[PDB]
Amino acid sequence: VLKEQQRIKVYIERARYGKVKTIIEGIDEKEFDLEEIAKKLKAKLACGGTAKNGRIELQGDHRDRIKKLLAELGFSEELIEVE
Ligand SMILES: O=N[O-]
Repeated sequence: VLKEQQRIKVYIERARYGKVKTIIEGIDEKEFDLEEIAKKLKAKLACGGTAKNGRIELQGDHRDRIKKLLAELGFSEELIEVE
């Protein structure tokens, strides 16, 4: 059984003009290149976004697809909490 918390958190923050953004927090920024992971997810979703301050930010609400997309990048789906 899993011996850690649901350490990759995915949640929504407000953007302007009635839009929203998806935040992915908890990917180890020391070990992995969050800029690169952001670029990959941006390309898969054709959306804007950035990596900053230890988090990835994506334009729009991508909670519907984020577990599949992070699993395409090898992340364990049990570590991912979509909030
Ligand atoms: O972020 N302004 O909704």
